[PDB]
Amino acid sequence: HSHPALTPEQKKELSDIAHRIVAPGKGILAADESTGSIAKRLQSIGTENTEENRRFYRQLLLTADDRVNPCIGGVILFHETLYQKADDGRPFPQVIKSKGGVVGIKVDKGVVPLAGTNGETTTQGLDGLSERCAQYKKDGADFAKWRCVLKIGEHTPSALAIMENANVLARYASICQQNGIVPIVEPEILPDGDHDLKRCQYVTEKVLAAVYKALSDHHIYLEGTLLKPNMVTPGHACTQKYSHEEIAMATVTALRRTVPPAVTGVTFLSGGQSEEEASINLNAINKCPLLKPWALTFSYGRALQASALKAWGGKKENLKAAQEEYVKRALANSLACQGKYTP
Amino acid sequence: HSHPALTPEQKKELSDIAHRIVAPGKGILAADESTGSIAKRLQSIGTENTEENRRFYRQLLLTADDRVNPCIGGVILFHETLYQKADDGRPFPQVIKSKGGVVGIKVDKGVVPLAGTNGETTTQGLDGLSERCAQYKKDGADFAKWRCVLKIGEHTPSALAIMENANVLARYASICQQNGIVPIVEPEILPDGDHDLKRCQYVTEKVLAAVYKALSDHHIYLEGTLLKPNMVTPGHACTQKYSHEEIAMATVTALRRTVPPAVTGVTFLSGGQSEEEASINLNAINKCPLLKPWALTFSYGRALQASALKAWGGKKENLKAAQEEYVKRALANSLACQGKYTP
Amino acid sequence: HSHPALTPEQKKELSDIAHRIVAPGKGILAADESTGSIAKRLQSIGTENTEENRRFYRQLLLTADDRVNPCIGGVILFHETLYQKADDGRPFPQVIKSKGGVVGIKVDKGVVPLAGTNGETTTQGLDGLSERCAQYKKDGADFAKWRCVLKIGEHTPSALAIMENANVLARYASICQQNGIVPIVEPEILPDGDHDLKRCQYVTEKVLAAVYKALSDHHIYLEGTLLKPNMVTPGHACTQKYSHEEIAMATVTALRRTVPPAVTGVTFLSGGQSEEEASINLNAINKCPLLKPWALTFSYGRALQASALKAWGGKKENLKAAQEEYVKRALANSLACQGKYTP
Amino acid sequence: HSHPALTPEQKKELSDIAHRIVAPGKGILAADESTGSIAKRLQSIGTENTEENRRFYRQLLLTADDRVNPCIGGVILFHETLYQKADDGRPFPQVIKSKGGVVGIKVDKGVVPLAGTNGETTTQGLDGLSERCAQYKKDGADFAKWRCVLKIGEHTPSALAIMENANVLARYASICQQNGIVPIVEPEILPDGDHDLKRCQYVTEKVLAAVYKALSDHHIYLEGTLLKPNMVTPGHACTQKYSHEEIAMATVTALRRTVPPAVTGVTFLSGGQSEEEASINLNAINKCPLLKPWALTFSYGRALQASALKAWGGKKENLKAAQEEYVKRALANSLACQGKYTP
Repeated sequence: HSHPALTPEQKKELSDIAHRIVAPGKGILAADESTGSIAKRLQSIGTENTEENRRFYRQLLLTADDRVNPCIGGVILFHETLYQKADDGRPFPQVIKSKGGVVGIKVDKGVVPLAGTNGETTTQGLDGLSERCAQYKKDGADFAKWRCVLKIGEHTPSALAIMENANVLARYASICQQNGIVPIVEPEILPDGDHDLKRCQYVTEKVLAAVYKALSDHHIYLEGTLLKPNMVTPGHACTQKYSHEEIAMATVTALRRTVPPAVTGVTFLSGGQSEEEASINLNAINKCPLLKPWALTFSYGRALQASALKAWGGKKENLKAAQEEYVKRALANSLACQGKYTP
Repeated sequence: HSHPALTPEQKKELSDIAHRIVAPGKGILAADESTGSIAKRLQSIGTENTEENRRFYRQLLLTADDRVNPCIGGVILFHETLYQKADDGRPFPQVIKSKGGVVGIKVDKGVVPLAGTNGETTTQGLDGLSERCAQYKKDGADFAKWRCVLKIGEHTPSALAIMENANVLARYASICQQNGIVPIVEPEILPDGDHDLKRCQYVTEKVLAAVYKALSDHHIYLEGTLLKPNMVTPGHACTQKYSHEEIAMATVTALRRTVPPAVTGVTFLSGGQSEEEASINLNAINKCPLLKPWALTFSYGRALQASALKAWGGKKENLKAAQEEYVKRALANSLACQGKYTP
Repeated sequence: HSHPALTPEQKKELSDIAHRIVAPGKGILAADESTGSIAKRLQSIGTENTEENRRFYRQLLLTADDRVNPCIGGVILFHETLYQKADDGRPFPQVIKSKGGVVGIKVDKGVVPLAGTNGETTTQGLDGLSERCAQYKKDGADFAKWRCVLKIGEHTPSALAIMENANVLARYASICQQNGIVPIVEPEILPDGDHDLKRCQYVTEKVLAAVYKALSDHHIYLEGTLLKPNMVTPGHACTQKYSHEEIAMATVTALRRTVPPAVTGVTFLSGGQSEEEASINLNAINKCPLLKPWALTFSYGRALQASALKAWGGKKENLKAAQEEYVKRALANSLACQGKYTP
Repeated sequence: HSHPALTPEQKKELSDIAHRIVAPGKGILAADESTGSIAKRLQSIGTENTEENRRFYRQLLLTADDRVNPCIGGVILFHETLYQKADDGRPFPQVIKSKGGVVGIKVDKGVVPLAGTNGETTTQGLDGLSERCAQYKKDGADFAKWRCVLKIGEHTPSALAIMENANVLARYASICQQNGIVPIVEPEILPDGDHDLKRCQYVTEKVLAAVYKALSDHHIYLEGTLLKPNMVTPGHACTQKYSHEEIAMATVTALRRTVPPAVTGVTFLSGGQSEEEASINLNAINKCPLLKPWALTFSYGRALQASALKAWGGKKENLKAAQEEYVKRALANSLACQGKYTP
């Protein structure tokens, strides 16, 4: 019958955390990058990838002034970032809490290939995820991120890939909710190929419907979850051009057809679009005439940090400059989150 | 890939019809009853079941005065009622349109047992449903009704029953949308047994999640559909008592966890509760603090017609009395639909 | 829990019927053809399609001499053929039983389009199928036929098409088994297009796995069922040529990977191949080195009747000639069924 | 479309390994007990659980004389056992190969609870399973074991538990097949509770059908897989008694209704029955009149080692006695595998 996956107290705590993450005007700073993922980001500047370099970069992102506080509602950290400290000895999770944000952790262990598929992948990281999530909860991490990657090809995403990603996302969400951590469901769809806005919307609708069916099957408390979907955008190789209004219409329509309103909020990912483009698209999404029952916030890695890194240059002389770039980009993204971004 | 099940014109027409059915302050009069279904209602008075008696009763329901126009946004008719005429010779569908309502038709052919299940049933009626729906469209019917019946037992509803009912509802919706008729999805759950509010909410969430996953799988245009679910209520044999606020909380919570906002509106069925109880529950649902992205209207068979039938008594002398009874009940249900019903 | 869909007596009767249909050396004569389906067959000669012409053709097929008896274990009849009589006043079902065969009936009501799919179709015929199957059981029909049509395209068959066809086949099987009639599951895959043997095998494996999962979900007694799949063959437009040994290998491999051994037998359909080609393919399948746990028989409409119809010419003078043609073709197909066909 | 999960060489190697494991007269010795799992076994004697004690016990199991060679076709080792050596310095995998057996490894990382279920669990171990399976392949392990635990309760196994266990088994099988390792699919159903033989058969059929549907969905090469299901037996608390012939009938019937013949063989697990009971049940299963298309062998942990461990007593003086006990038990189980076990 009905065996409560979560007690009312656990549901209340998860709802409180999720609503704090996507509180009005607040979004998510996705600062979770592995050693190799941030290696490409640091190599574009010319600065070598070291433990101290990573720590200083994340301190620069996290030690922003008071103007970032009402704009960043949560920060996703990598495993090693959760246990680093700021210059004053203050731990990074405590630095995030002191700014009013919610500490997050990337709990997925990357993608692995799916046999019999056209290069399609499923995400791993469920092994010992209960113990890991409990430890992260004791270490200040109140929500988790699990990046499930799907792409659009002539025969992709397949039924197997969508089902696998939805099932693994639901299992991750169940484990996180059992451990008191809000799971951010990310059925990210790669904007790779010549597929247009219509096919991206169709694929996003199918993927999100399967994801939420899997979440229902796993007894996931949707009020204690957040969604991190790809913006419904044409592929990078698509010749046809779409305005930000059309992209917003497609994204909001795809969300309204699949996502139940119980979801606390939808925190979009940039997904390979520029900082200004991501902010404008988020603003258009929040300005969409269609009624949007969720908090449509941002969870941006590149769209909040590309200019910050470029201004930083890897040297301490531009600490304040990179901080200012990141801060004003967070201001713009918060304005887009409230629908009041006018570039 | 993405093969459009409906052209943008068909989607626009379905959305227009669905929004007209559940326009603010308007609900649905479920006047659909087979010969045997209305036989029990007519036998409760002592009036014999004839073609003329059925015609006069449905004329009484349909030819109400002007105050019932802004309260009834749609009327579900039986097959024979769609082809009957009022006393002035004006056909019943045209009677409905002349009052601003939307003509509906019961297209399901009843429930049939599912083998290997504990008395569970699936609904038939898909044979020639395309031709039937096209004919109904030419005859004025703009939306269709398909009653899928589920119950709650110690091992019920099973995976087979939920899956089969969701699949048949999705097929019915696909056929209706292809024929230009708005499908009202009714995954009705019987309030039979001693199950409490919590288990009814759990079963409703599971059934609705499966139903909307099936609708997604069948490429159903959810903006051109309406939902007719059971109010989340304890079973008739349940000893524990629940307030109307608790029932509204459970119902709205179950809807928000499974129903996507793209659904034009949710038209509740009475499901064996009294007229006053149904109206109070609808009012409490529309007064629920949780944000409700859909038009929460009524689709009441007995909750709109029981008092009218008793007042009528089967004789022509109480025509005006039964008209006034039905009209005031529809006014109350419309007030509940807007959340302004104060008995 | 486990609610028996069938009593042990029902299971015993279904197993007895199914084993009688596919008894060693015996196959199925698929004489089931609607008025329009047989219209093209009769128009290839120039003979007008009348009730008497259809009756005489089916009598010619059914009134064969004693040499057809050990080769035809079952005959599928159309609805009107089940209620026609031979020249001597003997009803056609009784004519079939007098020859040791098992009377079958086409219970599906044709295919209907699936919305949102690339020309994919699902089969209807479930409305009142319980009453129809009971009546057929009283009229001598001991097994039923349900043709589900799938094709192979660049994006076809889709998940929706495979799932819906499997579900409708499982519902048909449940109804037939409840009514004491052995359901012949036919997830026929069209050999249309340029797809090769490998892709036909892949699609057949996927379709059959989904079909048998649906049969399990519907509590279908597989020992009281038969399978009527397409031979795994390259498409009609495929340029690459495959030997009969390769086709047999692919077909037997696809059956062994999906079909559980509980299935009484697999009765292949010709599916657009010539009579000699179908017989040679069946012989090669029964000569396949891989162990085959089921009775691999034939269920041929065109491959058993093409030459008989051509020799008949629509006139009574060639009655004996067409009878001999059909009889020798049945002998060849029985030899292929036992693996002893040497043309 | 059809993307080959495995090349024909990979399929040939997997089929060769699987057929070597379940070659006629040969079964599987399951020595895949973790430190805590074998702790209870060693505490039944009073011998402390040490690295040396575990090594000597597994050497005693593995270094048996020549007469045990044609009875054990494969040995499943724990992770630490795969890297231990015999007394003569010969590694345990090489000891297994020298006896004609196939080295196996337990790759699952135990069961974890499923939220919202009645104490139901899912199995973890997919993280880095590709690299682990590749390393095991380089270390001599040619097949892998993944124990998925299911139980029978008043509402258990649920749809979520069956679906998730089948999906994780399919993912494990895909990874193992990609790494050249034959996956032994074990959807073990606990014989706990008062459920009878009929309900165990029903649950086993449902679980196996879901498992093989998941294997089909994940493009698993079933010829390169083996099945390790529970013998269909009544629960431990069941009052009704069933004969060995009845248990064999139920088990073979459940296997024939769900397991496709492409599976190389079915290696039963003891599942809490005595050694003699397991051998008699295996003999009755292989003596079942129903045609069995697979090699019905044994994969016994307790049924092959319980009396051998008891005779060992934890001291070196009973090395020969315990080896003789294990050898004669393996001879009995091989005789049961060929159906020639007469106690």
